[PDB]
Amino acid sequence: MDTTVPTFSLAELQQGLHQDEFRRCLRDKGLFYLTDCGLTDTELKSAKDLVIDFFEHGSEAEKRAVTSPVPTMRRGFTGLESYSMCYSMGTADNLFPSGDFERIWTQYFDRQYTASRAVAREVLRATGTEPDGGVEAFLDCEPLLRFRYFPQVPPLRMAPHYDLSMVTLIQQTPCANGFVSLQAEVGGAFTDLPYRPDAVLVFCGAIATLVTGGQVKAPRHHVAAPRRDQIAGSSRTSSVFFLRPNADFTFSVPLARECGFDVSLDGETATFQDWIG
Ligand SMILES: [Fe+3]
Repeated sequence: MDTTVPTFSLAELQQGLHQDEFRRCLRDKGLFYLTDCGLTDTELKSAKDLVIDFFEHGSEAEKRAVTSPVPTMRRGFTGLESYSMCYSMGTADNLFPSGDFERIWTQYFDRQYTASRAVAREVLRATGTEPDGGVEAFLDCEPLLRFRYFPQVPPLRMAPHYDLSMVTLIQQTPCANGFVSLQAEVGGAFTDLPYRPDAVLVFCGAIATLVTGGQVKAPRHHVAAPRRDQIAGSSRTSSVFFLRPNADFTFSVPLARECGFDVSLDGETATFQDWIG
Protein backbone atom coordinates (compact mmCIF):
# COMPACT_ATOMS: atom_id res chain seq x y z
CA MET A 1 0.00 0.00 0.00
CA ASP A 2 2.32 2.84 1.36
CA THR A 3 5.29 3.53 -1.02
CA THR A 4 6.79 6.95 -0.22
CA VAL A 5 10.10 7.57 1.43
CA PRO A 6 10.03 10.17 4.22
CA THR A 7 12.54 12.97 4.89
CA PHE A 8 13.78 14.08 8.31
CA SER A 9 16.19 16.63 9.68
CA LEU A 10 18.77 14.92 11.92
CA ALA A 11 19.01 17.98 14.17
CA GLU A 12 15.21 17.87 14.61
CA LEU A 13 15.31 14.18 15.49
CA GLN A 14 18.06 14.89 18.04
CA GLN A 15 15.83 17.71 19.24
CA GLY A 16 13.12 15.15 20.03
CA LEU A 17 10.80 16.18 17.16
CA HIS A 18 8.87 13.68 15.03
CA GLN A 19 9.51 10.70 17.37
CA ASP A 20 6.40 8.70 16.38
CA GLU A 21 6.87 9.00 12.61
CA PHE A 22 10.55 8.05 12.84
CA ARG A 23 9.78 4.89 14.87
CA ARG A 24 7.08 3.81 12.36
CA CYS A 25 9.39 4.45 9.43
CA LEU A 26 12.15 2.30 10.86
CA ARG A 27 9.83 -0.62 11.68
CA ASP A 28 7.90 -0.50 8.34
CA LYS A 29 10.36 0.76 5.71
CA GLY A 30 13.85 1.01 7.24
CA LEU A 31 14.80 3.82 4.91
CA PHE A 32 14.62 7.62 4.74
CA TYR A 33 16.21 10.78 3.41
CA LEU A 34 18.10 13.00 5.85
CA THR A 35 19.07 16.69 5.96
CA ASP A 36 21.24 18.74 8.37
CA CYS A 37 23.61 15.93 9.16
CA GLY A 38 27.10 17.28 8.43
CA LEU A 39 27.26 16.31 4.79
CA THR A 40 26.99 18.67 1.85
CA ASP A 41 26.68 18.48 -1.94
CA THR A 42 29.85 20.54 -2.27
CA GLU A 43 32.01 18.17 -0.27
CA LEU A 44 30.78 15.39 -2.57
CA LYS A 45 31.55 17.32 -5.77
CA SER A 46 35.14 17.98 -4.71
CA ALA A 47 35.88 14.44 -3.70
CA LYS A 48 34.28 13.39 -6.97
CA ASP A 49 36.28 15.91 -9.03
CA LEU A 50 39.62 14.76 -7.71
CA VAL A 51 38.96 11.08 -8.43
CA ILE A 52 37.66 11.84 -11.95
CA ASP A 53 40.73 13.99 -12.50
CA PHE A 54 42.85 10.99 -11.75
CA PHE A 55 40.72 8.69 -13.94
CA GLU A 56 41.20 11.02 -16.90
CA HIS A 57 44.85 12.16 -16.41
CA GLY A 58 46.80 9.88 -14.12
CA SER A 59 49.63 8.09 -15.97
CA GLU A 60 49.67 4.31 -16.54
CA ALA A 61 52.24 3.60 -13.79
CA GLU A 62 50.43 5.80 -11.25
CA LYS A 63 47.13 4.04 -11.98
CA ARG A 64 48.75 0.59 -11.40
CA ALA A 65 50.29 1.60 -8.06
CA VAL A 66 46.84 2.42 -6.60
CA THR A 67 44.91 -0.39 -8.30
CA SER A 68 43.66 -2.89 -5.74
CA PRO A 69 45.83 -6.02 -5.38
CA VAL A 70 43.12 -8.58 -4.43
CA PRO A 71 39.38 -7.60 -4.66
CA THR A 72 38.81 -9.59 -1.39
CA MET A 73 40.68 -6.77 0.44
CA ARG A 74 38.62 -3.75 -0.59
CA ARG A 75 40.98 -0.77 -1.09
CA GLY A 76 42.21 1.33 -4.00
CA PHE A 77 40.79 1.54 -7.48
CA THR A 78 39.12 -0.93 -9.82
CA GLY A 79 38.28 -0.48 -13.51
CA LEU A 80 40.82 2.28 -14.32
CA GLU A 81 41.94 0.21 -17.36
CA SER A 82 43.55 2.75 -19.80
CA TYR A 83 30.58 0.21 -17.16
CA SER A 84 32.31 1.71 -14.08
CA MET A 85 35.37 2.59 -12.02
CA CYS A 86 35.37 2.11 -8.28
CA TYR A 87 37.38 3.51 -5.35
CA SER A 88 37.20 1.98 -1.87
CA MET A 89 38.55 3.06 1.54
CA GLY A 90 38.48 1.84 5.13
CA THR A 91 39.89 3.15 8.42
CA ALA A 92 43.41 2.05 7.37
CA ASP A 93 45.46 0.32 4.64
CA ASN A 94 44.36 2.86 2.04
CA LEU A 95 45.85 3.57 -1.38
CA PHE A 96 46.24 7.23 -2.47
CA PRO A 97 47.55 8.86 -5.68
CA SER A 98 48.76 12.09 -4.03
CA GLY A 99 48.99 14.13 -0.85
CA ASP A 100 45.99 16.33 -1.65
CA PHE A 101 43.92 13.32 -2.65
CA GLU A 102 44.83 11.69 0.66
CA ARG A 103 43.74 14.86 2.52
CA ILE A 104 40.48 15.47 0.75
CA TRP A 105 39.38 11.83 0.84
CA THR A 106 40.53 11.30 4.41
CA GLN A 107 38.40 14.25 5.40
CA TYR A 108 35.45 13.03 3.33
CA PHE A 109 35.64 9.57 4.88
CA ASP A 110 35.86 11.09 8.40
CA ARG A 111 32.78 13.25 7.90
CA GLN A 112 30.84 10.42 6.38
CA TYR A 113 31.87 8.15 9.25
CA THR A 114 30.75 10.82 11.70
CA ALA A 115 27.43 11.43 10.01
CA SER A 116 26.85 7.60 10.05
CA ARG A 117 27.61 7.22 13.72
CA ALA A 118 25.23 10.07 14.46
CA VAL A 119 22.46 8.45 12.41
CA ALA A 120 22.97 5.06 14.01
CA ARG A 121 23.00 6.67 17.41
CA GLU A 122 19.60 8.07 16.62
CA VAL A 123 18.22 4.71 15.41
CA LEU A 124 19.29 2.97 18.62
CA ARG A 125 17.76 5.70 20.80
CA ALA A 126 14.38 5.54 19.01
CA THR A 127 14.12 1.77 19.56
CA GLY A 128 15.30 2.02 23.17
CA THR A 129 18.31 -0.18 22.40
CA GLU A 130 21.55 -0.70 24.31
CA PRO A 131 23.85 -3.18 22.53
CA ASP A 132 26.06 -5.22 24.83
CA GLY A 133 29.26 -3.34 25.63
CA GLY A 134 27.56 0.04 25.06
CA VAL A 135 26.55 2.25 22.10
CA GLU A 136 29.97 3.89 21.71
CA ALA A 137 32.05 0.70 21.55
CA PHE A 138 29.62 -0.68 18.99
CA LEU A 139 29.70 2.40 16.68
CA ASP A 140 33.47 2.67 16.84
CA CYS A 141 33.78 -0.04 14.16
CA GLU A 142 35.09 -1.20 10.70
CA PRO A 143 33.39 1.02 8.10
CA LEU A 144 33.86 0.96 4.35
CA LEU A 145 33.32 3.61 1.71
CA ARG A 146 32.86 2.81 -1.93
CA PHE A 147 32.61 5.46 -4.63
CA ARG A 148 31.52 4.38 -8.14
CA TYR A 149 31.68 6.41 -11.29
CA PHE A 150 29.97 5.59 -14.60
CA PRO A 151 31.56 7.58 -17.41
CA GLN A 152 30.50 6.35 -20.92
CA VAL A 153 28.55 9.36 -22.25
CA PRO A 154 28.01 13.00 -21.12
CA PRO A 155 22.07 -6.30 -19.85
CA LEU A 156 21.79 -8.44 -16.67
CA ARG A 157 19.31 -7.31 -13.99
CA MET A 158 20.32 -8.55 -10.51
CA ALA A 159 18.04 -9.48 -7.62
CA PRO A 160 17.31 -7.16 -4.68
CA HIS A 161 19.56 -7.55 -1.66
CA TYR A 162 19.70 -6.16 1.83
CA ASP A 163 22.95 -4.61 3.13
CA LEU A 164 25.09 -6.34 5.77
CA SER A 165 25.45 -3.08 7.75
CA MET A 166 24.10 -1.24 10.82
CA VAL A 167 23.42 1.71 8.57
CA THR A 168 24.30 2.63 5.01
CA LEU A 169 24.53 6.26 3.78
CA ILE A 170 24.27 7.05 0.07
CA GLN A 171 24.97 10.21 -1.86
CA GLN A 172 24.69 10.43 -5.61
CA THR A 173 24.98 12.85 -8.48
CA PRO A 174 22.11 12.78 -10.97
CA CYS A 175 21.93 11.75 -14.60
CA ALA A 176 21.59 14.50 -17.21
CA ASN A 177 18.80 12.35 -18.86
CA GLY A 178 16.74 11.85 -15.63
CA PHE A 179 17.53 8.13 -15.14
CA VAL A 180 17.42 6.65 -11.63
CA SER A 181 19.42 3.50 -10.93
CA LEU A 182 18.64 3.06 -7.25
CA GLN A 183 15.36 1.37 -6.34
CA ALA A 184 14.06 -0.17 -3.13
CA GLU A 185 10.98 -2.16 -2.07
CA VAL A 186 8.69 -0.02 0.09
CA GLY A 187 5.27 -1.40 0.95
CA GLY A 188 5.25 -3.90 -1.88
CA ALA A 189 6.37 -1.73 -4.78
CA PHE A 190 9.70 -0.74 -6.25
CA THR A 191 10.30 2.93 -5.62
CA ASP A 192 12.88 5.17 -7.25
CA LEU A 193 15.54 6.79 -5.03
CA PRO A 194 16.87 9.86 -6.85
CA TYR A 195 19.35 12.58 -6.03
CA ARG A 196 17.58 14.98 -3.77
CA PRO A 197 19.23 18.36 -3.05
CA ASP A 198 20.97 18.58 0.37
CA ALA A 199 19.70 15.16 1.42
CA VAL A 200 21.63 11.96 2.06
CA LEU A 201 19.79 8.66 1.65
CA VAL A 202 19.89 6.18 4.52
CA PHE A 203 19.19 2.42 4.59
CA CYS A 204 19.09 0.32 7.64
CA GLY A 205 20.91 -2.99 7.21
CA ALA A 206 20.56 -6.40 8.81
CA ILE A 207 22.77 -5.51 11.71
CA ALA A 208 20.22 -2.86 12.72
CA THR A 209 17.54 -5.48 12.62
CA LEU A 210 19.62 -7.87 14.77
CA VAL A 211 20.82 -5.32 17.32
CA THR A 212 17.29 -3.89 17.97
CA GLY A 213 15.68 -7.33 18.39
CA GLY A 214 13.57 -6.98 15.23
CA GLN A 215 12.33 -3.37 15.56
CA VAL A 216 14.03 -2.13 12.34
CA LYS A 217 13.41 -3.43 8.82
CA ALA A 218 16.33 -3.83 6.41
CA PRO A 219 14.96 -2.97 2.98
CA ARG A 220 15.83 -4.92 -0.14
CA HIS A 221 17.13 -2.78 -3.03
CA HIS A 222 19.02 -3.01 -6.27
CA VAL A 223 20.92 -0.70 -8.58
CA ALA A 224 19.91 -0.91 -12.28
CA ALA A 225 21.99 -0.48 -15.41
CA PRO A 226 20.43 1.77 -18.05
CA ARG A 227 18.68 0.20 -21.09
CA ARG A 228 19.88 0.95 -24.64
CA ASP A 229 17.43 3.83 -25.17
CA GLN A 230 18.42 5.61 -21.91
CA ILE A 231 22.26 5.56 -22.39
CA ALA A 232 22.86 9.04 -23.85
CA GLY A 233 23.52 11.35 -20.91
CA SER A 234 23.57 8.66 -18.19
CA SER A 235 26.89 9.50 -16.51
CA ARG A 236 26.53 9.53 -12.73
CA THR A 237 28.20 8.71 -9.42
CA SER A 238 27.46 7.29 -6.09
CA SER A 239 29.20 7.29 -2.79
CA VAL A 240 28.17 4.55 -0.39
CA PHE A 241 29.27 4.35 3.20
CA PHE A 242 28.71 1.14 5.13
CA LEU A 243 28.79 1.40 8.82
CA ARG A 244 29.83 -2.18 9.65
CA PRO A 245 30.28 -3.61 13.13
CA ASN A 246 33.51 -4.92 14.55
CA ALA A 247 34.32 -8.53 13.61
CA ASP A 248 33.66 -9.73 17.21
CA PHE A 249 30.03 -8.48 17.35
CA THR A 250 27.65 -11.31 18.30
CA PHE A 251 24.00 -12.21 17.75
CA SER A 252 21.45 -14.98 18.40
CA VAL A 253 21.00 -17.25 15.34
CA PRO A 254 17.35 -18.10 16.24
CA LEU A 255 16.79 -14.33 15.76
CA ALA A 256 18.64 -14.03 12.44
CA ARG A 257 16.77 -16.70 10.48
CA GLU A 258 13.55 -15.68 12.28
CA CYS A 259 14.07 -12.34 10.40
CA GLY A 260 14.67 -14.02 7.02
CA PHE A 261 18.45 -13.86 6.62
CA ASP A 262 20.42 -16.56 4.77
CA VAL A 263 22.65 -17.95 7.52
CA SER A 264 25.05 -20.82 6.65
CA LEU A 265 26.00 -21.58 10.25
CA ASP A 266 24.25 -23.21 13.23
CA GLY A 267 24.25 -22.94 17.04
CA GLU A 268 22.84 -20.52 19.65
CA THR A 269 25.02 -17.58 18.44
CA ALA A 270 27.74 -16.40 16.04
CA THR A 271 29.98 -13.42 15.19
CA PHE A 272 29.78 -11.01 12.27
CA GLN A 273 33.20 -12.39 11.27
CA ASP A 274 32.01 -15.93 10.54
CA TRP A 275 28.78 -14.62 8.98
CA ILE A 276 31.16 -13.54 6.17
CA GLY A 277 34.34 -15.65 6.56
FE1 LIG B 1 23.19 -2.51 -1.17
